[PDB]
Amino acid sequence: QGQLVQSGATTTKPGSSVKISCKTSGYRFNFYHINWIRQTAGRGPEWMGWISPYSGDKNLAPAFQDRVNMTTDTEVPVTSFTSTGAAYMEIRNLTSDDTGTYFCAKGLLRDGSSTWLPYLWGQGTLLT
Amino acid sequence: VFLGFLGAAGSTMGAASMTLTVQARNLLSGILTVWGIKQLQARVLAVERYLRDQQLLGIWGCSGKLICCTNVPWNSSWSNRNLSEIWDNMTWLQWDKEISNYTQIIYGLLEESQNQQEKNEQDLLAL
Amino acid sequence: VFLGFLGAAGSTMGAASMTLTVQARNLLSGILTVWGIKQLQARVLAVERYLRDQQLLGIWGCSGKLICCTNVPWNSSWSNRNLSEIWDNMTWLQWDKEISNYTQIIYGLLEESQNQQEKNEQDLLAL
Amino acid sequence: VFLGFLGAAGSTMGAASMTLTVQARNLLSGILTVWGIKQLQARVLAVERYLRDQQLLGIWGCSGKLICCTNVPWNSSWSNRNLSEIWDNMTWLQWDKEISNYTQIIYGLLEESQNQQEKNEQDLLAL
Amino acid sequence: SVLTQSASVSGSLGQSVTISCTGPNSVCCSHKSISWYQWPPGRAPTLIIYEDNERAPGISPRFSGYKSYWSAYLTISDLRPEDETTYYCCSYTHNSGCVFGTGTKVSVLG
Ligand SMILES: *[C@@H]1O[C@H](CO)[C@@H](O[C@@H]2O[C@H](CO)[C@@H](O[C@@H]3O[C@H](CO[C@H]4O[C@H](CO)[C@@H](O)[C@H](O[C@H]5O[C@H](CO)[C@@H](O)[C@H](O)[C@@H]5O)[C@@H]4O)[C@@H](O)[C@H](O[C@H]4O[C@H](CO)[C@@H](O)[C@H](O)[C@@H]4O)[C@@H]3O)[C@H](O)[C@H]2NC(C)=O)[C@H](O)[C@H]1NC(C)=O
Ligand SMILES: *[C@@H]1O[C@H](CO)[C@@H](O)[C@H](O)[C@H]1NC(C)=O
Ligand SMILES: *[C@@H]1O[C@H](CO)[C@@H](O)[C@H](O)[C@H]1NC(C)=O
Ligand SMILES: *[C@@H]1O[C@H](CO)[C@@H](O)[C@H](O)[C@H]1NC(C)=O
Ligand SMILES: *[C@@H]1O[C@H](CO)[C@@H](O)[C@H](O)[C@H]1NC(C)=O
Ligand SMILES: *[C@@H]1O[C@H](CO)[C@@H](O)[C@H](O)[C@H]1NC(C)=O
Ligand SMILES: *[C@@H]1O[C@H](CO)[C@@H](O)[C@H](O)[C@H]1NC(C)=O
Repeated sequence: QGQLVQSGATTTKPGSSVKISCKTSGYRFNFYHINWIRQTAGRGPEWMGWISPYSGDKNLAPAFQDRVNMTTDTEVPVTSFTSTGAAYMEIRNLTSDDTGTYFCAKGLLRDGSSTWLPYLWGQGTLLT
Repeated sequence: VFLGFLGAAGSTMGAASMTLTVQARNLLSGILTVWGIKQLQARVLAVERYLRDQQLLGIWGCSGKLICCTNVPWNSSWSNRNLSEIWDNMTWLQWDKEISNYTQIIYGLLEESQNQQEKNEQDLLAL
Repeated sequence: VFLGFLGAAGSTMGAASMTLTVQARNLLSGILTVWGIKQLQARVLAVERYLRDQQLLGIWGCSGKLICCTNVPWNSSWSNRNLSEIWDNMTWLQWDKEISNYTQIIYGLLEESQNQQEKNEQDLLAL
Repeated sequence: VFLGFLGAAGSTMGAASMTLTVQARNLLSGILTVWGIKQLQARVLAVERYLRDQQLLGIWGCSGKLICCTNVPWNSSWSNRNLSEIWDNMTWLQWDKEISNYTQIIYGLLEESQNQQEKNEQDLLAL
Repeated sequence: SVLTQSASVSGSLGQSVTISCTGPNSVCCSHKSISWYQWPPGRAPTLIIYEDNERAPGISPRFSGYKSYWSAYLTISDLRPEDETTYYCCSYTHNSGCVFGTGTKVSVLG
């Protein structure tokens, strides 16, 4: 029930790497995963991976395992049930095939069968 | 796992609800000098607060229960949240805040629903 | 209607018997200075008298009940009054006076009728 | 026969087990001067020790029971004695000594066996 | 990708639509959960239905789900004018990821 603001549209060229931010608020950051999903021109949407700010655990698709740098900071507590977090994302071998809009998404629940499901999303970032 | 007294304070309402006896044990035992009267005042306070919770369980037909099911249907005015977004999302701490206002109302509904239930059982056995 | 604490004191035994939780709530909460020791003595007295009534309900198999049905058949020596001339004629105040003598006898009958009932249930589940 | 308070102390575990209410009655009533504070300290001590036994019965699903049957199977490590050589041979005094060590273990088993039993009953009524 | 949807379907105000979502035995359906997402063009998505038929918070009771041994269906009862967008499905388990679908554009022109 909070915002997940992201970075700006940083357009580079193939070969380089790009780091996109995702600063959270209005909710306990360490209680939900942070999913990363992209919708490029050439395919539809593709799920990249999520990371658990609490456990530090990371699970990402084999199509992006050897490309994605997925790290998180540690929440700065605001109130008892509110904090402010930050999630980072990078890509290694960047090309023009990877041009699209990228988002971060907060997990759906804290338990059950839909724990990590991308429920609360950011706004998007335009790549190369 | 054994988390300890209030160990599941930050866990979800479903997780903590399996560790009820943990918090139930230490509610009565624990986890004319100055200290003499200071301790006696605390020993009486612990009993009074304990019997008040037991008194409410008794007049709700829940005496002896840790998880007790009732007859009062959940008014969505109290909280219009889904079942899966409560027991697997919220912590009992958050829940007690969101139901702060309506708590006194539920406590009355659970009372007459028990005096009418046993009044009905007195008629079911009048034959 | 909501008559209040002891509101049905002058009403019939049947009417008052539907307003039991009213009197059950305020039995434990209410409706070294001089006052300090005077209040502590009262806070302990309230608990002792409460647990004595709860102790009797426990050894009668009535713990948690407001209306409790038993196995002791009503001896007409205690009161040879008809059912309709009691619950729709008398007040609990009058009734407590007419059964003043026989009250201690009934309290014993309700006790062994419970220790034999559970001794029987221990045999019913011995198979 | 009526043996009295602790009358069956030297009798067999089976005989004494029929005289439970005898010992259950006198556990709470009985069979700033010097005496004033000496008596108040005793009146509070009697309630605390009583509610502790009641607290254990409550979290074992035995609240209100004198003879209570459970789900914990008897580990022969605790005592490898035959049934007929216990209830018709031993006295509760001897028995409490032989089970001195294992008593704290049984008290925990009787607790989770109740929180899992009601957690199961909450699912049996979820339909 | 392997999760083939319903290409494209049209509709009309007041009526109900139905989007398919099926794939091989490797990503559908009896051994996986199905989530549905309302995805405006390159913007902020919206979770509609998770775990086959369970709706997210704030989702109108119009949307309903159903999963068979071969295909999952998303119905949109009583079409309202603000429904024209692309709908994507995802196959997932508890410890996995979202295997998104090919998309289904829905038109309400009426
Ligand atoms: C404190 O707060 C945090 C944050 O809210 C809580 O962390 C969350 O706990 C819940 C439940 O404990 C987690 O949900 C479960 O998620 C697992 C998915 O994990 C699986 O997949 C991972 C990626 O592949 C993998 O890392 C896991 O492997 C183990 O090892 C890692 C090592 O890093 C360890 O950290 C993990 O915890 C794993 O133990 C694992 O393979 C999912 O499988 C669960 O679903 C099953 O169980 C539920 C019932 O609970 C059932 O309904 C399902 O059908 C399925 O059977 C479950 O969803 C959640 O992921 C955690 N993280 C979040 C929310 O960010 C923490 O529990 C709190 N602790 C206390 C004490 O309050
Ligand atoms: C919910 O509560 C309100 C008052 O708080 C009451 O008027 C209404 O009838 C209740 N609804 C249900 C379904 O109990
Ligand atoms: C309870 O009442 C107060 C009145 O000041 C209100 O501010 C608060 O929001 C109410 N609680 C809930 C859960 O709405
Ligand atoms: C009634 O009580 C008397 C003694 O008070 C007793 O002798 C008699 O058997 C009792 N009768 C019944 C029917 O219980
Ligand atoms: C109880 O005993 C007394 C003895 O003085 C007697 O006067 C009284 O009538 C008895 N009670 C009843 C209800 O008969
Ligand atoms: C008996 O107790 C021991 C430990 O005291 C335990 O290891 C064993 O499993 C128990 N056996 C049974 C049958 O409960
Ligand atoms: C309990 O432990 C003590 C350890 O000193 C031992 O001597 C005693 O025999 C044990 N009790 C039983 C019944 O074996």
